Amino acid sequence: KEYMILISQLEHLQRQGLLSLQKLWFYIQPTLRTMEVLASIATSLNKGECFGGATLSLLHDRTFGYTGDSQAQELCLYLTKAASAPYFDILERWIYRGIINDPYSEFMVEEHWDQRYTIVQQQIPSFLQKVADK
Amino acid sequence: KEYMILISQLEHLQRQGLLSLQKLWFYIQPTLRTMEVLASIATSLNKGECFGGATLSLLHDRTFGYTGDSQAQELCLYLTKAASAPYFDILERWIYRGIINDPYSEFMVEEHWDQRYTIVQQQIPSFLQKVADK
Amino acid sequence: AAAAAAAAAAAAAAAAAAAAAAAAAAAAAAA
Amino acid sequence: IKKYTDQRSLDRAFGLVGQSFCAALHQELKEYYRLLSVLHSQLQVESSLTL
Amino acid sequence: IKKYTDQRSLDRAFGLVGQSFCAALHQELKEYYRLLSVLHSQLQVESSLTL
Repeated sequence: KEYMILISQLEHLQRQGLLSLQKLWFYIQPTLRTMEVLASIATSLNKGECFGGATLSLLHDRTFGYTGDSQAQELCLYLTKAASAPYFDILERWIYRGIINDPYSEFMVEEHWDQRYTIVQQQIPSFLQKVADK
Repeated sequence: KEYMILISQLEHLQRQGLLSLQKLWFYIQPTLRTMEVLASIATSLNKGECFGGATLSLLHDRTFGYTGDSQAQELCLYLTKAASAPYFDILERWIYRGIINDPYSEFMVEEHWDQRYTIVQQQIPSFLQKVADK
Repeated sequence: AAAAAAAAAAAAAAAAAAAAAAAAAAAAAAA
Repeated sequence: IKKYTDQRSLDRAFGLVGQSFCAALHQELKEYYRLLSVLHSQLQVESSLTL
Repeated sequence: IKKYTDQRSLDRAFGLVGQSFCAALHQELKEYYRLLSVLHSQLQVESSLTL
């Protein structure tokens, strides 16, 4: 929504049309930046085929790597925070009653006398296995 | 830079048929006075291979002797204040803190109760000799 | 919502036209 | 500077500092382009065009 | 959506539930119509009318 709204605002200056190949070139180098990070997350997701906590640990690794550019850090933080607020809500909905619901097995723990909750090695939280055992 | 904005000032005059050699030489007369003091600054800087306090000494006596022309005094006062205020800041932290680090042997005081520091005779300071001893 | 985001990009275009008009004054008062 | 950004493309490889240095090199590349846009506004009609 | 409200019309046949979901589906339709009025009040040219 933020990408498509700048393009319409300079089109108000296109009815007074004098804008350049260069004034446009400056605004596209910030918005190639926004799109190239988004493409390179998407390209990693096509090669990956992860879901659940395996996606959560991949996005936690992108908070490490994309540091040095402030605004590439801010989206990679926000993408991790928007992937964890579903996941840790599925955590909390397992803590208050023990409601294990699996649309496509988002959470790791599957329902088994048995005592067989057996975390999974398929997925892991944003932290290491110590909090998964916890 | 201030030369080359006066360059762009005169083609603004030149954008019609108006220009004689002496309408324009009222710009050449301040600039001829400019280069002739600035190159005679720049000649004393170069062939003597001057480094250290002697450059600060040299620009100080040019400001004393040039009482005659006010424009010629104004440049070398700016030259002796732009070349010494870095050098004044280097002694200022040296007398305030008490630890020295010359990157390219910039100061008159170099390394060598039993720790010695000595005024070199390559750099002869613009200051007084007792106050360099102090 | 959608009108508020249209005003945020309009404020970015206003500082753009102001930065270009300031350099145009340096191209018209020293020229 | 364009070829330095072309060699910048890593996951984050052999150094966390290396593309941080090119991130600022993209910020000071960025400052050159605002000086190009104030030149194009000189070019069309909306000063004299001498070199 | 407009045809679904036309085949809705029963006395109340085979369900109270199915003709509340339709009433919700007409409650969804009033939100598509409020968009059509704000863009026609956006049409005021005397905003630019581009596609």
